[PDB]
This record gives sequence, structure tokens and C-alpha cells, in this order.
Amino acid sequence: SQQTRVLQEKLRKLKEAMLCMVCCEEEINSTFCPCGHTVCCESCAAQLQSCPVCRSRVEHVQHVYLPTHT
Amino acid sequence: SQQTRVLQEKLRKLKEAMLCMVCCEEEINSTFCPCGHTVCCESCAAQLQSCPVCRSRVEHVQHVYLPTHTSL
Ligand SMILES: C[C@H]1COCCN1C(=O)Cn1ccc(C(F)(F)F)n1
Ligand SMILES: [Zn+2]
Ligand SMILES: [Zn+2]
Ligand SMILES: [Zn+2]
Ligand SMILES: [Zn+2]
Repeated sequence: SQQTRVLQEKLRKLKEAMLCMVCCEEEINSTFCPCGHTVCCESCAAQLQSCPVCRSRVEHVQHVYLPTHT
Repeated sequence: SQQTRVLQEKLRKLKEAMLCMVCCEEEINSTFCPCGHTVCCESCAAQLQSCPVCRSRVEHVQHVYLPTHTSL
């Protein structure tokens, strides 16, 4: 039904919000510290000197294990 | 259809995986450091001396800003 299409859309959008903002291909699993923006996979987070969201300096990257990880 | 009910269940499970494993009421927005388990809201994470997933001591809690975050 049309309701099935609406639910399919919500699921797709939520899953896309879990992907890296830089490569769009890998799951987010890294946090820029101390700002806390958690928007990248490990490979894209590795070379950023400043946070791509708020421009704060990245002192280090913390790896994150999320229950949503698939 | 039956597929509507199946998608409703997948959406419910995905939304529940984004809620605190301790209170089940607030969104996950905190990471236990250094282990990295990100399973609680800030209120539950502030009350734990050891990680509830791996039992490592919590040196500190890092707040996380996730693109999935929701709010009224
Ligand atoms: C990814 C796996 C295997 O590598 C190291 C240990 N791992 C985890 O801790 C995965 N994990 C279990 C529970 C969670 C949780 F934090 F998301 F709940 N992540
Ligand atoms: Zn990436
Ligand atoms: Zn930032
Ligand atoms: Zn909680
Ligand atoms: Zn842990």
C-alpha cells in the first residue's frame, strides 16, 4: 500500500543518516574530540585537522561502537 | 499488507537501537572513554563507574552529536 512506501522512505532516510558525511559509503564510527561531532568513518576522520561541522581543532579521534552498527 | 507490518517492526527495532540501554527512554548521546561503547543517555552515563557492555573503567564521558539526533 502507500503506507508501505512511506515506511520504506523513513527506514531509508534513517539508514542514510548513519553513513559518513565525507565518503557516503561507510558507517559513522568515529568522534572528533573535544567537540563531539560524530559524522565520519575511521578513514575520512583520520586526516581531518579541523572538524568539518564546527571548525574546532581535532585534538584526537575516539572510536565509537554503536548498537545500530550493521 | 503484511509487508507494512514487517517494515513497522524494522523501524521500531532501529529506533529502539538509538535509545539508552539503561533507562530505555532517552536518546544515546554519550560515549564511555577509552573503551568507546556508546550505549547511554548523558544522565545514565554520568552514574556509571564501569562500562555496562565491557566492564572497563570509565576514565570520562564524551558527548556525541549524531546526525540521527531527534527532538520536540
Ligand atoms: C565490533 C565488535 C568487534 O570488535 C571489537 C568489539 N566489538 C564490539 O564491542 C561491538 N559491540 C558490542 C556491543 C556494542 C554496542 F556498544 F554497540 F552496544 N558494540
Ligand atoms: Zn568516510
Ligand atoms: Zn565539531
Ligand atoms: Zn538513560
Ligand atoms: Zn565498554
